[PDB]
Amino acid sequence: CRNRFVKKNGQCNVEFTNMDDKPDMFTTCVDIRWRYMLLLFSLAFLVSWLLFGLIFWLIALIHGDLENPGGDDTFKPCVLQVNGFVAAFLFSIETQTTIGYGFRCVTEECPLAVFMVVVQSIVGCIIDSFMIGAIMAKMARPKKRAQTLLFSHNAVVAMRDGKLCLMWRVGNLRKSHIVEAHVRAQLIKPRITEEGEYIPLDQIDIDVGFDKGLDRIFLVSPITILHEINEDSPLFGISRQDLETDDFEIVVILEGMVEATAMTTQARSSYLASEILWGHRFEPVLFEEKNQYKVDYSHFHKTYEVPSTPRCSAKDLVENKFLLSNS
Amino acid sequence: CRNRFVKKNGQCNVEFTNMDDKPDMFTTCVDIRWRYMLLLFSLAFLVSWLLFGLIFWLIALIHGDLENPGGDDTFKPCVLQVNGFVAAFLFSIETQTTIGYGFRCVTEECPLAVFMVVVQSIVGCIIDSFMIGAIMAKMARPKKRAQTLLFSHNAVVAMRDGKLCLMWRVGNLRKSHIVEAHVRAQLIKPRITEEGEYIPLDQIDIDVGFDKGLDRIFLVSPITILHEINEDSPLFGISRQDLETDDFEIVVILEGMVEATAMTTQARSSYLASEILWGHRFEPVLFEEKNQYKVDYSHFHKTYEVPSTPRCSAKDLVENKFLLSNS
Amino acid sequence: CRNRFVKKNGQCNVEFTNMDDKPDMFTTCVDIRWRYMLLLFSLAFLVSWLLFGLIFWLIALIHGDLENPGGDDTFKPCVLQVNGFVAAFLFSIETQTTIGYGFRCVTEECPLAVFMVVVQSIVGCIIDSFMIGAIMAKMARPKKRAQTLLFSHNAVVAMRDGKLCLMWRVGNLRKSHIVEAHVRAQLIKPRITEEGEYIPLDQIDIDVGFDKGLDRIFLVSPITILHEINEDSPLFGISRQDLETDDFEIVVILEGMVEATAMTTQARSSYLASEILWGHRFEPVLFEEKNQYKVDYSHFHKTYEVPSTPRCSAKDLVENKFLLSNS
Amino acid sequence: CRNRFVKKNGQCNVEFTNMDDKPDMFTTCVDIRWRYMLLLFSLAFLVSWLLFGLIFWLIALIHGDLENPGGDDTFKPCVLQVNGFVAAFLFSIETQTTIGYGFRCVTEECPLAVFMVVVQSIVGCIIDSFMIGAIMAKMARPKKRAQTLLFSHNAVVAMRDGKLCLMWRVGNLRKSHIVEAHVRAQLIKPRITEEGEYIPLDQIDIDVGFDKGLDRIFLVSPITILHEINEDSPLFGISRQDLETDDFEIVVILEGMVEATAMTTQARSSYLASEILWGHRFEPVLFEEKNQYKVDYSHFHKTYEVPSTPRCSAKDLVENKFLLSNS
Ligand SMILES: [K+]
Ligand SMILES: [K+]
Ligand SMILES: [K+]
Ligand SMILES: [K+]
Ligand SMILES: [K+]
Repeated sequence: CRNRFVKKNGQCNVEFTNMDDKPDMFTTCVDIRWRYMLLLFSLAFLVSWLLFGLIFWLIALIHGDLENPGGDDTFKPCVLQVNGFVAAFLFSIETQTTIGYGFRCVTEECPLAVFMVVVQSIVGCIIDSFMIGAIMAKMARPKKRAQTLLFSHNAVVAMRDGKLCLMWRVGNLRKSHIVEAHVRAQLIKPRITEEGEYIPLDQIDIDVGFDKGLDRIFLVSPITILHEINEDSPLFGISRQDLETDDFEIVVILEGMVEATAMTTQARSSYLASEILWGHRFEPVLFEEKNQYKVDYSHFHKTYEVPSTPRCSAKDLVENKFLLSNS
Repeated sequence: CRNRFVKKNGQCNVEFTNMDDKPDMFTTCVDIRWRYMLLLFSLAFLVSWLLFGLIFWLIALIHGDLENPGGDDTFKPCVLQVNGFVAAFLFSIETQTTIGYGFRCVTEECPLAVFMVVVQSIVGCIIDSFMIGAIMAKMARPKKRAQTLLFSHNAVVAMRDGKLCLMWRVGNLRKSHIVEAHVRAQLIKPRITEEGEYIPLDQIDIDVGFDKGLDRIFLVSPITILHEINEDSPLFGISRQDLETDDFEIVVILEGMVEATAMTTQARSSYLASEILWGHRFEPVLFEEKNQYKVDYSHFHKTYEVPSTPRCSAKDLVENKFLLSNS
Repeated sequence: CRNRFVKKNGQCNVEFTNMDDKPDMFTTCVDIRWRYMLLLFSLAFLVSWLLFGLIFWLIALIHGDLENPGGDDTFKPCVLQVNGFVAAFLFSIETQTTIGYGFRCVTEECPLAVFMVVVQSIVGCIIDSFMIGAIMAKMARPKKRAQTLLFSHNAVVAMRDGKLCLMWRVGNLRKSHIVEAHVRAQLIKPRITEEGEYIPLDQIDIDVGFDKGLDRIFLVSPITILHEINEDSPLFGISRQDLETDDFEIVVILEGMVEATAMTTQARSSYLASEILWGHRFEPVLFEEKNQYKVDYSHFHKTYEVPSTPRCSAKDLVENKFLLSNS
Repeated sequence: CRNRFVKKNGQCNVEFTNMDDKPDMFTTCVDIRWRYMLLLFSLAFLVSWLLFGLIFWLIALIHGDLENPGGDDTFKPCVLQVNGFVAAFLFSIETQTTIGYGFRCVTEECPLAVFMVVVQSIVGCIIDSFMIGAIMAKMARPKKRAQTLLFSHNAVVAMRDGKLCLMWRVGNLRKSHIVEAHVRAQLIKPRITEEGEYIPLDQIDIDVGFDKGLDRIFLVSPITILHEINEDSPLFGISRQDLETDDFEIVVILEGMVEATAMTTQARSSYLASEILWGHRFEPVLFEEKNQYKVDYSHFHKTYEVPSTPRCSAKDLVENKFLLSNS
């Protein structure tokens, strides 16, 4: 009903505007796209090859080498066979790439031309080294790492061991593991405090076992996360009828160090009130066979009805028992 | 008796099937094997060397260079000494590798041939830089890092300071340390909830001191991890006789940042009910000598009997004391 | 009034003096500046090019090559066309850069000159590889990573849900996320213990929800951090009048793994007593539009008065209620 | 009196013996020393240069090139100017280094020689790329990172705010910070359990505030860590007289992500019973000046006597107060 803060794929639906502007290289490197970075580097080569080509051409002109490029017994050029700009350009390329076919070749005659080969060589090494580093930076820090973690499409409400629970499923799409993996959840909705303060989107924890460490999971086969709805839950007063009427969002988070990518990851998804299925339970995916366990991921998102599920809130379930005792 | 979820070496015994298919480069790089990646790169060289060889050969043909490859006073080729495809191929290799022996050598005559050396040079740099990056990616992120952490073959049950305890041993195989190292444990077995829900493999925490921080260890010499079996333990009602009858698995985990590999690691092992030795204790490994401590790792896995160990459950041990008090 | 320990931008205002001096390469590499490192490497090239140039020149001299550099039917030089130091220098450059124009060229004659090309080649590879590594080290580990996290200029005191609270705002300047993000706060001031010990700057925790996990945040749009001022707070006895009189500093911290830079970050700021605005509340920044949320960052630092805010301390607010009950 | 488990500099004093032997490349790379790795790579160059030199020499021999190395109108060699092994060797070096002076130069004649240049080029790229990677691996993961964290030489016992405390000092030797920094401590000594089990070195936590988060520190200027000695402390029954008699070791740990090195670090030190100074307090190091704070690190390790410090244990201090109340 209201706008969705976090999309089902984890993407946050929030635009930032009217920010402040401040006056690093590593961040700049990984942002720019491939085709743009490769054009940039090929530009850096052209510019250096033209710059030095022009300088060697000038040196040829002033020395009189364009009139006698091969030299003779009386005359030795600065750089053999520089007879024009194209030849000067070729010698620059040949020097910096270090192809050096050698028909065009520097001589001992001109200390400036010697100096210029010394400088071009060093500039060449620098440009190359930066290209290798920029390529590794972008190679090592991509921005489209395909998600390795999966949330179910729906959450459910149902009874487990005498308690009304909100439940969602998480699974790992690879055979590699998640180290120090742990889960969180939040109820997102606006509210006004008793002092009349408006909070556009207040985020209220959904307890999944933090205080006894049980928020920490060892995720091999898909696990079902449990939030007991009790006094302290923000869903304590919500019945099945309140659900289809209500307008709120539950954000769910899984965090951990993913072996596959060697980086700490935050996977996300969202459940609107209208995506929570009261009186449902998830289809098992894990089955034992021969000498090995197996997970059929088709049943990952699938649920089934439990009609014996109470339709009243957890508060009502509690307050019924205290009355069914007095009289 | 039932299938083993996690093998003694940490390997999880679970196959994934019937997954969903989605439409990164860094993950692709580290997966592919050495011999396959090196063939792939040598293929990328061949392809680029043949591509450009063919292009330079075409340019020679159309220019009439194959009939006069050395040139003369009236005729200058695009690229000296390209007299066939093999020569064209050699010039391509020489240019991109930047060997450039120079017998075959580009001239000033043909702006397209000049352009093609410019392009081949840049393509060469790109291919090389990618090869360096791909080699480092795979070098820095291997998938056969020999385990540096060791679990004992067996767990044991025995008394320590008046309490019946489940115990397993962990040790570090190197002189380098594990930063922020800490342990976990779980009882793995299927169960049906009171509402008739089947959980194929429910994972139930085994308390090793999380709530007072004592799950955190400083692991120099092998340490023995302790799980007090009390009210809250899932082994509270299990006696020595129940053990040899029962069918369950205890997964044990050690996590931390390993100095040796500079990465957060999750070491794993498993104990089936039949691998837990009731009434046993581990052989010490740590002995003081001269001015230095020493660990003999032969006694790591070794145990010895304690016949004074009660054979009844922890519940029975408790319920006996309350009765031996009333009368 | 007293000196500020931590500046508003996070910078700590503390100088270290009279330290102890101890007798790594990776830290040395990232510290040195760009222009200084590039001069250092260009120096390393010059030195190696001159060293070997000199060695090849010596070999030429002793062999008699300077008198017959081209050689003939009876005489073969160690290295063709080394007719002086400049030629020797050029051959050294050409060999190590591997330009190798080849007019100057090593021969089969002198095993020492052959040995020296072998050594120079290897030295060349080593120098190059170090340059690539040093450039990546500095590229990957910069010291001017523009802050991606923002604190408000002021903290405020105001009522929320019946409780007097210290509040500051934190926001994320990028669309990328912060993994395992969490907050801390501290009151910094000197004190003397009852035993007469002076602590120049004692750091006293400001509780922002650590014991129930609520110090952990999922930071998409700017969040307001809450410190309930109660019995256990160090601001329990401080009223609005005490604030404008008092002299203390509150340091605020946000920590987490920042996706943008792939590194664990500690963002910092500070609030002097005189920067805390009693009886104020922050301007909302988050507004719903069309099918998307939006953050206007101009209102980030902006506040508004709440005159219904009590001006007495939290202790006074408490002690009033116990009296307004007895009589 | 007994052997010291952890040295004052953090080094653990434990040898491992009689370990099990198992049948990665990245770990192998960072272990080997510089001079040994550089010899290894220079060996890899020699071997490849000799291998291919020999192959090109064979090709010359069988083709009859050693009798006519320059060729003529009727005869074209496989590789020009290969007149012996030294020339063959030179051509191999020139090809793989890609110096390619070009006097020695491959021709179009022999498909095997062409094939061999193709193979040598690729082998060259591979060897080079591995050298760059191995150099970065060792560059990025050194084993002599100079410690950036300092512990005091002594711990002390003294009163703070009505409580008998064990105290040690920690300081940061750089202006860069430690992210998510936190402390631990342990009492190390052997003991026998009531069931007669010997634990060579039992490690018993020393509480420094874990349960309220106060083990976490923001370390700018040197901080003094506090362990309140109470009921739950293992130093509860230890008086000043017991200290000079006792034989135990307290290990102290500081962990966190160090900005300077971009890695999670564990700093260590130790205090033997004989290094704990009862009735002492640390010299302040932090002083306010002008508009800036300053730390004089000379007073870091320095202490001063407090003769008003009780000489009895914390148990005695407690049990005195309950008696001084009854009568
Ligand atoms: K070359
Ligand atoms: K050449
Ligand atoms: K080259
Ligand atoms: K060349
Ligand atoms: K040449």
